[PDB]
Amino acid sequence: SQFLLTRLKMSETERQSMESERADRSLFVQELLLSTLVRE
Amino acid sequence: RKAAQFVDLLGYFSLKTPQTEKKLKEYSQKAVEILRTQNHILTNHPNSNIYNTLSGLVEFDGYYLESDPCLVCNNPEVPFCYIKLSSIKVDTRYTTTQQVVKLIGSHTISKVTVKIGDLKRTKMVRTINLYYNNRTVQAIVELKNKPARWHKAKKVQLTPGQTEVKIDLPLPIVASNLMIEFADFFLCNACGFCKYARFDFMLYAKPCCAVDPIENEEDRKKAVSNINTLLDKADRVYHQLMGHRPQLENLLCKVNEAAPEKPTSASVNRYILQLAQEYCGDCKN
Amino acid sequence: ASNLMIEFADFFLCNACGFCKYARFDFMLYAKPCCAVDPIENEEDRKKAVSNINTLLDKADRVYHQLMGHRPQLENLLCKVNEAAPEKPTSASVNRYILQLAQEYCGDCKNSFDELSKIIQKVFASRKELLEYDLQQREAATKSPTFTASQYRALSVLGCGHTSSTKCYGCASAVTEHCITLLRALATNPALRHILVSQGLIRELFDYNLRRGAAAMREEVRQLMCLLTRDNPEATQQMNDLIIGKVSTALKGHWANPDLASSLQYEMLLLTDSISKE
Ligand SMILES: [Zn+2]
Repeated sequence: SQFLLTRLKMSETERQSMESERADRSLFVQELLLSTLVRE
Repeated sequence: RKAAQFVDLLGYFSLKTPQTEKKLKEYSQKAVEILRTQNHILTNHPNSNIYNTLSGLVEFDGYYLESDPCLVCNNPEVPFCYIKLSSIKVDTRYTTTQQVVKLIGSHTISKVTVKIGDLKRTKMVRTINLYYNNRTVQAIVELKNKPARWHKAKKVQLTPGQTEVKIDLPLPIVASNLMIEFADFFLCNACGFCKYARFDFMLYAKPCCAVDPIENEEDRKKAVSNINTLLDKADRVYHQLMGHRPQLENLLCKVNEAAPEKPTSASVNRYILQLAQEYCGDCKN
Repeated sequence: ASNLMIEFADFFLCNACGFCKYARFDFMLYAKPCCAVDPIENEEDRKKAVSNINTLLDKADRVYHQLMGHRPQLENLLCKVNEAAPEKPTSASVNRYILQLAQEYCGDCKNSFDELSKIIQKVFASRKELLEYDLQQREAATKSPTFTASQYRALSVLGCGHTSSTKCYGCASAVTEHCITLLRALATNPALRHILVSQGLIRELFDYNLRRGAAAMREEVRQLMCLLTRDNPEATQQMNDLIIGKVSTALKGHWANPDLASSLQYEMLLLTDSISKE
């Protein structure tokens, strides 16, 4: 616990932004996966 | 493995100090160069194949197939322990007011806790003197001679009625034979029985590797002869150790094939068990 | 048999304890355990057989589920073993994950498999008895069509218990062993050897059977591959091309992965065996 290097926070607005970005990334991956199942 | 704190401080200071780009480039180059050199050493080591194969099969602490034994890896940090004197005692002789003891070998003694039981009001000890020496002798009566061959360690005075006393040594002493003297107020000369009280001894010690000191010329000659004998024994043991490698490589070659064998601690592959017995059993010893 | 009786017809025993003063009798049998059930003679016996078979099926289902529940733990242990991470601590100094794998497979799966096999054998015997009784009753009712010798065996219960399961690992292994033995026998004819090498057998043996099976099977496959190229320059060139290609491909990435360099033992053994035969 005395090692200094082992010890080498986020606000709320950026938390909302991160959650929204996670949402759009999920939607994009969903549509990308749907695109590979289309009929040929 | 001794340089954990050094690299900790080096990383911290390099991270906290603002520096020019040239210094940063030099530092990164040094780090990457050391890493590359160590990786190259690892991948071409003669024992690298054996260790790499053994790592995933057996559980072993150290590397016991090294030509030159490493002083760093051979010398771990041994801690002190509480040892009772009688467990390491070999030969003992008592006199009217002293006690002389010899141990199995050398020891690095730090503290001595002395306990007293079945004491009587008739007579008790007021001053205890401790003596030590690191000269190995075969007969206690030979070392019984008082003045010349002893060193003063500590003098402790006791309040009347004391039962336990803590003889602390500011500097740990490397000793092989010990002596306790009752300076101020008893013991049987033949058997050492004491009717006034019963004394028990404890030590805060750990095993130590040391030899007798040299004071004159015949001692130097004895040291040279002893070192020659030790070198011969070490050479024999080293050859016996290095003789194990062909069998280990044969077993590794057989294990690599992984051929199924028909017949739960006994249901492991026989070659894996032989590998474990050969490495962790004999090479370790 | 399940119960036995011995009668002294022509010439004694205590009615309560069975002590005999005239002589002392001791018995030995040349026997072995047998899986059989009571015969069926009437209808309540059939009902009892049906109930017993239902109970046995339920027990077998429970044991089967308990057996198949072991697979996830086995695959987790296999995944952990494949990493081969060194662990710090002579029969106890072997890697703990290997000990756990041995205990899980040879200790518990074996017991579950044995219990399942016992229950399956009992169920099979009960089914055979029930089907025989049904056939006899149907014949008795019909008696109030000639069959040839082979048709009788086909219809009767004689031809019922000698067929292997379709998805069986051990049986497929045995069939591969028989195929290797037969092909080794066939290859001793030069014309058959040429036809076999024209079929493309060398690549199939090189890619599949070099590393699979017991050690004896592996050596036999090596011997067959050597024999297939006994006096054929084209087959020898093909085998040499396969060996050289594999060794070069492995040696290219040997530096970044040593298992590539240490998994060439069978190719080099094949080369040694081919060269050693003049
Ligand atoms: Zn089968």
